[PDB]
Amino acid sequence: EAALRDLDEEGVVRIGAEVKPGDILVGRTSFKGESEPTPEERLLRSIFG
Amino acid sequence: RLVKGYLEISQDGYGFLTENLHNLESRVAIVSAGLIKQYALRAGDYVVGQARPPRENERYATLLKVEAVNNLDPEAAKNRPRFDELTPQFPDRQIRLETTPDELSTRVIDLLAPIGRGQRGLIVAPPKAGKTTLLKKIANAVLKNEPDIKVIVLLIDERPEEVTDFRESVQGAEVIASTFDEPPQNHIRVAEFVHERAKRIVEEGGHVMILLDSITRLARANNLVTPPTGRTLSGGLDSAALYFPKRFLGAARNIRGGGSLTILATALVETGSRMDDVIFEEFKGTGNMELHLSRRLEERRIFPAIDILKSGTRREELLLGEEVTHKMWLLRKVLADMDPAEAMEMLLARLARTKNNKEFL
Amino acid sequence: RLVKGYLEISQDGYGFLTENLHNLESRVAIVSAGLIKQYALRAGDYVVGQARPPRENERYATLLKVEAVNNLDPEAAKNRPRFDELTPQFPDRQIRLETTPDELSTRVIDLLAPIGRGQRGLIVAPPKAGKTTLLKKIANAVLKNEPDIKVIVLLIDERPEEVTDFRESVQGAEVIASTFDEPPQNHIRVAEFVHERAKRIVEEGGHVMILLDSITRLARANNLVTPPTGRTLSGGLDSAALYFPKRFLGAARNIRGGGSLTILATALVETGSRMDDVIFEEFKGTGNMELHLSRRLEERRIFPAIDILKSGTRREELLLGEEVTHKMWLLRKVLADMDPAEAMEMLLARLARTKNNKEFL
Ligand SMILES: Nc1ncnc2c1ncn2[C@@H]1O[C@H](COP(=O)(O)OP(=O)(O)O)[C@@H](O)[C@H]1O
Ligand SMILES: Nc1ncnc2c1ncn2[C@@H]1O[C@H](COP(=O)(O)OP(=O)(O)O)[C@@H](O)[C@H]1O
Ligand code: BEF
Ligand SMILES: [Mg+2]
Ligand SMILES: [Mg+2]
Repeated sequence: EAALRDLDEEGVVRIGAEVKPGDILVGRTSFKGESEPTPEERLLRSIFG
Repeated sequence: RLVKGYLEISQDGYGFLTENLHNLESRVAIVSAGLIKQYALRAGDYVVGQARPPRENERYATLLKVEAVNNLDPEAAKNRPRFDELTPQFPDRQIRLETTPDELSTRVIDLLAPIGRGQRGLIVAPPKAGKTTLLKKIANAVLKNEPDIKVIVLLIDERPEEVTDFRESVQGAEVIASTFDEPPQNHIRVAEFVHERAKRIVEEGGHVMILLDSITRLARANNLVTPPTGRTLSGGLDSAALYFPKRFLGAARNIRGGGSLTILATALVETGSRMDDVIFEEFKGTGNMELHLSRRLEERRIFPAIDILKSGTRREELLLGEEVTHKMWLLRKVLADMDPAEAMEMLLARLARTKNNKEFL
Repeated sequence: RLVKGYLEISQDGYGFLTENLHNLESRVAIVSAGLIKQYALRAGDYVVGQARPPRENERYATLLKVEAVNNLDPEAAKNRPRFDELTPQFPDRQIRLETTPDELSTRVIDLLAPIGRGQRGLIVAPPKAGKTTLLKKIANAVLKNEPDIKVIVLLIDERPEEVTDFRESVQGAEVIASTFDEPPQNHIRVAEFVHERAKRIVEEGGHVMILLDSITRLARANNLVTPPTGRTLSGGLDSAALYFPKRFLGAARNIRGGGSLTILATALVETGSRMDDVIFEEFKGTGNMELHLSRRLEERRIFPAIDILKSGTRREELLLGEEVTHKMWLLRKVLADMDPAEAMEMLLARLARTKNNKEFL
C-alpha cells in the first residue's frame, strides 16, 4: 500500500509518473482459491467488513 | 454483641459459629436443636440473638433467643420457601463484561463465552496455566461492571503467597482460602460451610457469585478425606464424595422467583491422571458452559490460552435475543473454522482495536 | 564443658545434639520435654550449651543450661514469631550471574530463569541428564555473587563418588548427602532434619539457598520410603506420600519480613513410569519455576542441555523491575520463535558474543 501512491485511480497508474522495475503498473486481483480460498484471510475480511 | 456467624450444627444437635478466618475458631456458640425446631431454620443462616456471658464450668454460651435472623424477624424464618422446591430456569440475566484493564482477554471472554446469572460453567486448563490469574481478572471484571452482585471467591489447596497477593489485590472482596498446608479436614469443613451459607443466601433470594478454585484438586482433596472410593473408580475417585462437589456444583441454577446462584470454577486437565479426565468428563455433562484452555498457547504466553473450538455454551438463545441469537449464530458459522494459533494472535490484534460492541459495530 | 551443634529432639520427650557429621551421632545431649516447654525451644536451632557427662546406668549426656541459641541469647529466643504466620511475597532480590568459568550457562539461566531470593524453582530431566554439575556451577556462581547467603546442598539417593567429588569441589560450602546405599529411614531423617534447620534459620530473617539433589528421585526414594500412606494412585503412588515432600518443597517462599528461602532441586521425568511423571506434574503445580532438559540435546552432548521453550518463570515483574521486565518482555516476544536444535546453537552463539547486559549494552 505504501508504493500504491503512484497508483492513483482505479487500477490504472497515473500518466506522467516515472516507473522502476518491480513497481505496480496495473493492480489486478484474482480469486484467492481455485475452489476454496484461504479461511484465514476470508474470515479476516469477514469480521473486518 | 453482634454475631455474624453461621450455624455449624454438630452431630449432637448443638452448633458452632466460625470467625472471619472462615474456619473453626474460638467464637463458636452452641446452637441447640430445640431452637432448630422452633425457628424452622436451616444451618448457615445469618443469625443474631442475645448471648449471655459464659459462666463458671460453662464453656460455650447458649442462645437464649434469636431476635433478628438474617436481619429479619423470626416469623419470616418460620415461614420461608424451601430451596430445593424452587423452580430452576435457564439463565436469562446475562452478565456484561467490558474491562479497560484487560480489554483483550476479558473481551475475548465476553464475545466468546457470554456469562449469565445462575450460570454453571467450567473453565479448564493444565496445571501452571494461571487459572488463578484468570480468576483474578474475571473477579475484577465483575467487581467493576456488576458491583451490585455479591462476589465470593473460594481457593483450595494452593500456595500461600498467591493467596496473599490475591487478597491484597482483590480489594476487600470476600476471598476464602484453604492452602495445601492446611489438613484436608479443614479444607472440606470450610468448603461445606461456604456451601451451606451460600445456599441460605440464595434461599433468601440473593444473587450469589461463588468463584471456586480448581474443582479437580478439590476432588483430590475429597479423595484424601474420603477413604474408601467404594470400588475404585479408576485411580481413586468416589461416588459419594463427588456428590458433595456434585451438590455444590449443580446447586447453581437460574431461579424464576428472584435472586440467582452463579458459581464458576476451573479444572486441571492433561495432568496424566485418568482421575482428572474422569472428573472433567463427569462434570462436563453437568455444566452448561465450558472454556477449554490449551497448554501450548500458554507456552506461547498468549493469554487467554483458550481452546476456542471446544469452548461453548448451551441455550445460546436463552441469554441472547433472537437478533443477538441469530447474529451469534452467524458469527459461529464464521469463526468455527479458522486455525487455533493464528486465531489467537490475529484475534488479539483485531480485538485490540475497539470496544466489544464497537468491534461488532 | 561446652556442647555444640544442632538440636534433634528425640521422640521420647528428650533431645539430642547432632554434629557436622550430618547424621545420628553420639555427641547428643538431653533436652527434656519440660525444657522444651520452659524455653519454648524448637529442634534444629544452633545450640551452644553446658551439659554434664552421662551418669552410671545412663548412656547419654544430660544438659545443664542453655547459653547460646542460633548465636543468640535464649531470652530473645522466647520472644520471636514462629514461621507459619510469616507474610510471604514473591521474590524481589535477583542475583546477577556472569561467571568467568562458564558465563554461557549462567547467562542462559539469567535470560530464561532469573533467580531471586526465596524462589521455588525446578529443573526436570530423565536420569543421567545434566543436573548435578550444573547444580555445581550455579552453587559456585552463588558462592561469588552472594557470599552472604548461607548456601546448603542436600544429596539424596546418589552414588558416593559423586558425593565425595562435589564435597571437595564445592570449596567447603554446606554439603549434605544420603546415598542410595543408605536405608530409606536415614534418607527421611536427613532430609526433614535439613528442612527444619532451614526453617529456623530463615526464621531469623536469613537468606537460605537450598540445593536439593534429585527432587523426584527424592520422590522415588520416598515411594521406597512410603510403607503404605494410603490408597493406590495411578502408577503405584498412594494418597499421603506427597504431603511430607509437599510440606518440604512448598516451604520455599519469599518472606516480607526479611531473609529468604530459595530452594532449587532437580527433577527426574520421562522414565517410562506413571508414578514418576505424575509426581512431575503434581509438584509442577507447587513450584514457581521449572527448567526442562530434553534428551536429544544430551545424546548430542550439547550443554547446557536446556529445553529453553518449556522453561518460564512466574511473575517476572514481581522479581524484575519494570524496565527489566519490559526488556525481557520484548526479548521473549523475540526469543520465542526459533526451532529447538537451531535454537540451541544460535542462542549459544548469541550469548557467546557478549555478556547478557553487554549484549543489551
Ligand atoms: N491470562 C494470563 N495472564 C497473566 N499470566 C498468566 C495467564 N495465564 C497464565 N499465566 C501465568 O501462569 C502462571 C501459573 O499459572 P496460575 O494462573 O498461577 O495457575 P492456575 O493454573 O491456578 O491458574 C502464573 O504465574 C501466570 O503468570
Ligand atoms: N552442566 C553440565 N554439563 C555437562 N554435563 C553435566 C552437567 N550437569 C550434569 N552433567 C552430567 O549429567 C549427569 C547427571 O547428574 P545426576 O543429576 O547425578 O544424574 P541423574 O539426575 O540423571 O541421575 C552427571 O553425571 C554429569 O556428569
Ligand atoms: F450431559 Be449431556 F448433555 F447428555
Ligand atoms: Mg494457580
Ligand atoms: Mg549424574
